[PDB]
Amino acid sequence: KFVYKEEHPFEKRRSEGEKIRKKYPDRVPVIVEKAPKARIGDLDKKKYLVPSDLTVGQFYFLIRKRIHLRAEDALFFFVNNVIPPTSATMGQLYQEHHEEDFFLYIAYSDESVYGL
Amino acid sequence: PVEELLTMEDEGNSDMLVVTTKAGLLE
Repeated sequence: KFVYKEEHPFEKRRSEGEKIRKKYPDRVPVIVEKAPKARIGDLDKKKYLVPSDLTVGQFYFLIRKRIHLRAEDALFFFVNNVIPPTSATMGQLYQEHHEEDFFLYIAYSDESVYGL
Repeated sequence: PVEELLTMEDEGNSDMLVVTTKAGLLE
């Protein structure tokens, strides 16, 4: 679903994810990639290490900058096809939605429905 | 360009971007 998963075998991702969680347990490792059909800027770096207290809204501010989004432009995150609340912390998202490789996966779109 | 205030490149992995704890103050 994620290009990160096609280029990196599961065992490699999982070993990396376990190590990153051990070294920085107060932080969340995140893979961010554009959702299919999204009409929006490409992201230059996909792998992030974020404070667990960072909110989804603060992460939006950071991602919007990197993709050069205008003030009128919408940005939406999806984790397992669900839009997380902008007030949620990245740690809350990680607990409920991390994958078996110990990464949290976020798709982003200009559309409020994933893959629309 | 070098990122320092809100983000920084991971020293070991140029491919992991580290968001600083100061980014938790953003509004």
